[PDB]
Amino acid sequence: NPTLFVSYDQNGKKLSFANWISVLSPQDTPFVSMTGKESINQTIFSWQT
Amino acid sequence: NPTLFVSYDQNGKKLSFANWISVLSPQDTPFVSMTGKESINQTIFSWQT
Amino acid sequence: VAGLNDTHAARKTGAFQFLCAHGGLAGGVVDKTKNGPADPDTGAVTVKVAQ
Repeated sequence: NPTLFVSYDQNGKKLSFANWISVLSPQDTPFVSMTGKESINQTIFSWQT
Repeated sequence: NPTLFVSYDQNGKKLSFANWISVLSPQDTPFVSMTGKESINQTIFSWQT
Repeated sequence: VAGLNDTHAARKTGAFQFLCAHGGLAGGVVDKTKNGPADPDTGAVTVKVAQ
């Protein structure tokens, strides 16, 4: 029922919201994400040089 | 039999050892490994210039 | 010497510095000079005050 088309004609709007958050300051650390981690089950590890 | 989970719950650990030895100082010589060696059976060799 | 479930420092891990030089282990690598005591066999003196 289009009656006014000013403020209340189409109720249930999205409030001008988007589904993506913007971190204004860069806080990523590609170093660790690049260096892959390896699993160890035991606790008697040993490496050679 | 999980009883303590401090020091002796899981015995037979790997002692924090890994199967790779790390030579802290570089001691490789790619020169000879690149220059391939050739076999000679006899001892009456001769080359031409 | 096994009890005292609470009276214990949490944990600690050997970091980059402890793996590299671990000169004196004074609760944090103190970088005054720590060039190297003798290092007779080879060099590997990768610790300096950056004169």
